[PDB]
Amino acid sequence: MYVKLISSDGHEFIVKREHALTSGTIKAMLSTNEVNFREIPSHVLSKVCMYFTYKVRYTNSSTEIPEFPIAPEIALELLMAANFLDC
Amino acid sequence: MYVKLISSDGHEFIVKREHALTSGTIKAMLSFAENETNEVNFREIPSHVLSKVCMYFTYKVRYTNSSTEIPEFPIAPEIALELLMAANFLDC
Amino acid sequence: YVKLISSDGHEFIVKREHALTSGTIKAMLSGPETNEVNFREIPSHVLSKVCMYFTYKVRYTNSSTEIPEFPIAPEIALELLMAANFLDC
Amino acid sequence: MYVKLISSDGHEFIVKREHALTSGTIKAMLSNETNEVNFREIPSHVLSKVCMYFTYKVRYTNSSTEIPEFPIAPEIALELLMAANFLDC
Amino acid sequence: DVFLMIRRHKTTIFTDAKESSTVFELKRIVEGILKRPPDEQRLYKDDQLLDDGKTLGECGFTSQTARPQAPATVGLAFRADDTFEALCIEPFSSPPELPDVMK
Amino acid sequence: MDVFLMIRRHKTTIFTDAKESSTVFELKRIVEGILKRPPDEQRLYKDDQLLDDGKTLGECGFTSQTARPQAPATVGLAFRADDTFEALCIEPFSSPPELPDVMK
Amino acid sequence: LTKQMNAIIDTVINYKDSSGRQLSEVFIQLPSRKELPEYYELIRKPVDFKKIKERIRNHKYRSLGDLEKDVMLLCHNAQTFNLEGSQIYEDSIVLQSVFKSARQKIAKE
Amino acid sequence: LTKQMNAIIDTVINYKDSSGRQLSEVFRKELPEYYELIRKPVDIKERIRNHKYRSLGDLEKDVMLLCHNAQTFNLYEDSIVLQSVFKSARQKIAKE
Amino acid sequence: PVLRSVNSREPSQVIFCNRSPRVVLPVWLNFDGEPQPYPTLPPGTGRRIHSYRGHLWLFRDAGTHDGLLVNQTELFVPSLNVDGQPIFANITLPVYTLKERCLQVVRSLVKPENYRRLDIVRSLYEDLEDHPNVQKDLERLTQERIAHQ
Amino acid sequence: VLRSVNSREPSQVIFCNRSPRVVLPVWLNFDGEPQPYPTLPPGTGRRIHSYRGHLWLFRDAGTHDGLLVNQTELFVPSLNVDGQPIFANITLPVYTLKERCLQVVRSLVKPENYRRLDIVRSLYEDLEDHPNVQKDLERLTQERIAHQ
Amino acid sequence: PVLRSVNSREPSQVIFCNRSPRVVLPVWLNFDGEPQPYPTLPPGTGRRIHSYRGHLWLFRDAGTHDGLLVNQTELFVPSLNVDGQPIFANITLPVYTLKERCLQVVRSLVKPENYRRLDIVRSLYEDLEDHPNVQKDLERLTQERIAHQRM
Amino acid sequence: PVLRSVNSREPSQVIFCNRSPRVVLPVWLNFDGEPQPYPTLPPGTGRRIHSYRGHLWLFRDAGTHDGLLVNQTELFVPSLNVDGQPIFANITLPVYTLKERCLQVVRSLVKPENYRRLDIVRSLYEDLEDHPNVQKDLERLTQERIAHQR
Ligand SMILES: Cc1ncsc1-c1ccc([C@H](C)NC(=O)[C@@H]2C[C@@H](O)CN2C(=O)[C@@H](c2cc(O[C@@H](C)CN3CC[C@@H](N4CCN5c6cc(-c7ccccc7O)nnc6NC[C@H]5C4)C3)no2)C(C)C)cc1
Ligand SMILES: Cc1ncsc1-c1ccc([C@H](C)NC(=O)[C@@H]2C[C@@H](O)CN2C(=O)[C@@H](c2cc(O[C@@H](C)CN3CC[C@@H](N4CCN5c6cc(-c7ccccc7O)nnc6NC[C@H]5C4)C3)no2)C(C)C)cc1
Ligand SMILES: Cc1ncsc1-c1ccc([C@H](C)NC(=O)[C@@H]2C[C@@H](O)CN2C(=O)[C@@H](c2cc(O[C@@H](C)CN3CC[C@@H](N4CCN5c6cc(-c7ccccc7O)nnc6NC[C@H]5C4)C3)no2)C(C)C)cc1
Repeated sequence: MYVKLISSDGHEFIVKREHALTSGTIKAMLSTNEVNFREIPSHVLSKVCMYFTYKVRYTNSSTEIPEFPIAPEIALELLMAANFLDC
Repeated sequence: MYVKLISSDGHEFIVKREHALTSGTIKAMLSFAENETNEVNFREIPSHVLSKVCMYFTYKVRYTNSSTEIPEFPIAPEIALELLMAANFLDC
Repeated sequence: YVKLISSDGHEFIVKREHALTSGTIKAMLSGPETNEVNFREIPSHVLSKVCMYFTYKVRYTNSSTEIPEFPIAPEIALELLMAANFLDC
Repeated sequence: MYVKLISSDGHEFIVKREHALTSGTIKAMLSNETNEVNFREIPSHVLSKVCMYFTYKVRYTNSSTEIPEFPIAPEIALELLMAANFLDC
Repeated sequence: DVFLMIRRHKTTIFTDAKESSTVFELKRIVEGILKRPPDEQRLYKDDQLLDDGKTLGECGFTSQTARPQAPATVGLAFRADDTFEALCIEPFSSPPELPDVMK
Repeated sequence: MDVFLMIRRHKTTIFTDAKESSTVFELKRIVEGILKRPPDEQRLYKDDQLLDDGKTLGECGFTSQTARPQAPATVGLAFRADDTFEALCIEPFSSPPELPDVMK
Repeated sequence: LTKQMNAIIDTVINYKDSSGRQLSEVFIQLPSRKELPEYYELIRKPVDFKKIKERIRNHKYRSLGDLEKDVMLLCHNAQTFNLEGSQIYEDSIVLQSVFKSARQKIAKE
Repeated sequence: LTKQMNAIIDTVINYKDSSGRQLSEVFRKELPEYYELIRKPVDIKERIRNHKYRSLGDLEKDVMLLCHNAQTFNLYEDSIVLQSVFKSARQKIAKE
Repeated sequence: PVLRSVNSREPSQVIFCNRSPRVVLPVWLNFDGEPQPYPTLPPGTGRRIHSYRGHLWLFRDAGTHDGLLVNQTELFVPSLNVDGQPIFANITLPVYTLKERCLQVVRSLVKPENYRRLDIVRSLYEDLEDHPNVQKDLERLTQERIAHQ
Repeated sequence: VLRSVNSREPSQVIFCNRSPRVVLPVWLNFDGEPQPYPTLPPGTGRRIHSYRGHLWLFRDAGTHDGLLVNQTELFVPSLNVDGQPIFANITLPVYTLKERCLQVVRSLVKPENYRRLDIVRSLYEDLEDHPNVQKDLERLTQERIAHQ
Repeated sequence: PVLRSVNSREPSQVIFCNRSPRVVLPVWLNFDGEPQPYPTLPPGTGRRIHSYRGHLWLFRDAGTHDGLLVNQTELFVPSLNVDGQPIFANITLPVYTLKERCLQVVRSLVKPENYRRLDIVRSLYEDLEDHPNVQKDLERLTQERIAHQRM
Repeated sequence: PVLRSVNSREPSQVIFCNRSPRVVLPVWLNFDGEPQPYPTLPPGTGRRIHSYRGHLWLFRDAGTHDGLLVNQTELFVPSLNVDGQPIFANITLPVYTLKERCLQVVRSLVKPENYRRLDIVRSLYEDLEDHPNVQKDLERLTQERIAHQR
């Protein structure tokens, strides 16, 4: 199906279930289509999803993989979010 | 060491000797058998063609035996036929 | 690996090849293979250093760059010379 | 045989004439010939190190033995580069 | 990694040079070929004069716009006494109108 | 580079090499190979400080210039008894005789 | 005796490890000095596994302790020259262990 | 003709450049890449004794083939000089 | 039988990587050595394909039947897999002769019935009409292998 | 266990760097010690002379980050068939979002300043644990003793 | 190609000894005289390498591409081996000019995109941006060989 | 005289580089193969010296007469210089046997008249007394060189 991730500022992110499960911590929480992150802002949780999109698509792709970009401005908060999520 | 190719309309093209030799016809014309000739004159090849013939020499020399990936040598429709003519004459 | 045991009864576990640098150990092991050899007249502070030589010899033999001096303190020199003589090296 | 280089802050550096001449700019300023030269825009912590280079260059040029790295601390690097270029060292 | 056509009047020189190499080094290459010393040559990228001290890179020439098949054009002017020769690159012969067969 | 070690517990002394870049964990695995006790039953100390399984020998302090083949650096070993680990105990090597007057 | 020397020496050569690969394949014939000069400078007594059967065909070996003395010499010559933990090093460690079990089966059974 | 053919082939071999070095000195297990890229391999006197070359233009055709098969394989100048020293050596012996 | 697959019975995992700008037609030579067309690779794509060792492959522009290269050569024969590692077939443009390249472009712009309208030599017209062809090229490749033998 | 094998049989190979990074080819020697080799700039390819059974490994020369060759971690050239060269296609792996973030932070912040970031203590340790050929070789061995 | 290896087929055993504080990139000039990078030597190591008689080598700081010396000169060409004895290539720092040395340090501390931000003269900025380079140095070495072979 | 310099008359510039802890005594073999002592190299020093092609050299601890190594070998013979580039003689400690190394240390600490006071075997006492020696070592090197290989 799909799953709803909700940021601190209260943005809703609807992403495929399998995309989300790339996160061990989400996998744990869904084990229910909703999860709320009180400490993750949208500009971060938005990019966390973009990674799910990336990981799902390019895992087991033979020819070439493109670098998953992270801007300096977001790097630290993403690293925090990343570690919390286990993605 | 370089070589001078001169078009019908009288443009001069100075290109490396080795680049030019990619053409059998040119190799023949260059190789009195005591010493080397710098100029060769093409009565029936215009500049907009002979210019592109050189660009091929540049391309061929550079990308021959290059390992990962070679790009397609582009030819615009406007030049295609005259280049094909020139190409066949040159043996490049 | 091989086990060398000093008079006082310390155990030294060193690579077999490292130990074989000693012709006398080669003899004791190669002639009945066992893992242990016992030195009733070699104390630990000596047999410890004898191993350190094996480490050194094995490492720096056939070395292109430069080799450093194998140090021996006066206090140990005589007993080591004895041990060294008794062992091929 | 000796020559006096004087920094902006007014430190005096007495160095062998030949050591100083390693600098084209100084060679020019000296080439009778004077004993002092004054650098109004070079501070001591820099001109001190410029001399240390003369010492180094003179000593280790033409040495069969391995040459050691001429160290430069970050804090000094830029001003030294400036001074270096002016001097032609 | 940069491919160039250096053109003055009816002469065109096809040559490579590094992005990191300098406008001066290019003048020296021309000196080597046409036997004309570096200081009387003036090199243009389009209509802007290039400083001897700048790298081809900083002038605007890049690997992605100076490919061997589509060389970037450096304009050339010589010096007669005090005056500067005008940037004059007499164009190549023109291709015939696109044949009706290809439309 | 290469680091030369004496891993010592009680009267046992293991002579082995590793890389500066290799880890405290793989060193526990070498010990496992010899003394037949897994890395989760072993504690490795440099002097009196405990070494984390994840740190490189380099980061622990074993440099090429303190772990030379002829001056091996000493790593202390402790084994687990049930709920507790034994004290780090390295019985000292035999003392050398007082320096003979001939060598003075 | 020559038959036992042929058995002991042929068992060590024919011996394959537990992946099916024959170990003696490198130890069959030594390299030419032209090929590998460093080995000859390092090694006092270059001997291979043919040089040993040649001796055995000539019956140059007197006892089974003289055949062993020169199988240990090449297997130890290999160890000296090669890097510790190399493919060739640990097989001369196995070829000494397969010769010491092959002589112990033929000479006393 | 055999005396003339030997004078030309021996002059090209014996020919040293202006540093004293002999150029001809260079001339499948070892280098399989020549034995994949060059069509008609050769290492020349053999065919002067067997009389396979009928004229001084047939001896030249295979010295140009050997010098050109060298230029092809390697991205060289001595095979450019050995063609220039063969074309001056044949021009002195065959007409003087 | 000269240029043919071999009945190895041993499977080889392969990665066809199309780094040409063209749609690529993989062509497997069967045991008799007859070209067998396989599904096309779009430009800039890569696929893992089950194959067997000793099998002989060959790649071409699915449209024009123009010659391509695999690992800087004309034929690809997969090695036996080492430790499960998939062998890699890197498919690229060759450096076409200026002539052959021009033919390609003219052929792509002018309908074959109009080749007759081009003010060119008859020999060039014949060359244009001659379209590249797997079989012609296979015949050439054999004579190039009997010339090495 | 993980080492080159002295072979005497040449195997020509093509190292193709299809990563955005400068690639450090790492040849395991016969004793199995990593040996750094000349770097490949991004988007380049070279023909290199190697031997059959020789084991290679690739990494970001700058960061020592892990790369992949033919969708796996180790490359061992097979015997050449008919002289044609074997191809080593070097690419980014799909890094975990965490490991990827670490990469970026590590690249922006001096190691002595990792302590100034308002992050969890565990993350400080993770930041400090820079990737490493030897650590990864140890892991790859246990992954091959686990397949046995 | 004035500076190039000579195909010889006579092997010459050599010992590359890195006596610089830097990681050393050995660079073999091929027969056409094109630089060919080889495996790096860590500081303070020595390795026996197989090269041939007449083969021409060159050494550099693998990182910075800074110029090094071998037997107190710039090029190394192995002598014919006598009696199996290996030849020795002793690789060391040269005495860099104070300027060039300063550039090295600044270059090592500042990211190349920031050279632009340094409050120094443009000429110094150009010098900073002019990274050292094997090819530039090879061109110079050729003119230095045609200058002692002119006279 | 198997082991001897050869009268070349072609000069060979050489660099003696002492990378041993020991003061080094360079020893030039004469054409009659006779050792000829030369000026000592201090530890960690390097000097350019004028020698000739084919001339055979040998190095030793100037004090103890202990054996050293040059370019991983016992003998150094300069090749003919290429392009004036100087040849390099890298002088280093060898891997001494633990015994020989111990002897070295004991010999350095105990006066020779006191070797008699050490509670050691008589054979060891003789070994202590038997100082290392260039000539003994030259004789050994000849028999090992008269064997075409080693
Ligand atoms: C530009 C660029 N960019 C990105 S990367 C790169 C690049 C990459 C590479 C290079 C350079 C040019 N290439 C390399 O570095 C390559 C790469 C990697 O593949 C290893 N390698 C090497 O060069 C090693 C190497 C070479 C070698 O060649 C053997 C076949 C030669 N050996 C003697 C002949 C046989 N030996 C014969 C005796 N045999 C033994 C026998 C015995 C023995 C037998 C019987 C009885 C008693 C005995 O003792 N004992 N020992 C023996 N040892 C040898 C064995 C086999 C093989 N092998 O490895 C080099 C570097 C180490 C440049 C740029
Ligand atoms: C570990 C480590 N760490 C830090 S560095 C390092 C390291 C060290 C060493 C290596 C490896 C093991 N060693 C090397 O890489 C060394 C180093 C450097 O010195 C070059 N080299 C090489 O291996 C080159 C090499 C090998 C070679 O051996 C000749 C037999 C090869 N031949 C001549 C060049 C061809 N020519 C053959 C005639 N051929 C022609 C022949 C004729 C002809 C002849 C006779 C009669 C008629 C004829 O027509 N005509 N024309 C010819 N033209 C072409 C020419 C080509 C083969 N020489 O060089 C390799 C790299 C090329 C690794 C790491
Ligand atoms: C500072 C520092 N620190 C650490 S070390 C050091 C240092 C190092 C060196 C030096 C100094 C500057 N350098 C040296 O000392 C160098 C070094 C070492 O390489 C030898 N050598 C010398 O100087 C000897 C030397 C030899 C020689 O070569 C002849 C051309 C010189 N002479 C002309 C002619 C010849 N004779 C040759 C037989 N010849 C005869 C031959 C025969 C004969 C031969 C074969 C068969 C049958 C025969 O009958 N018969 N008769 C002969 N009579 C004539 C004789 C002539 C000698 N040049 O120099 C010196 C010491 C001998 C300084 C510091």
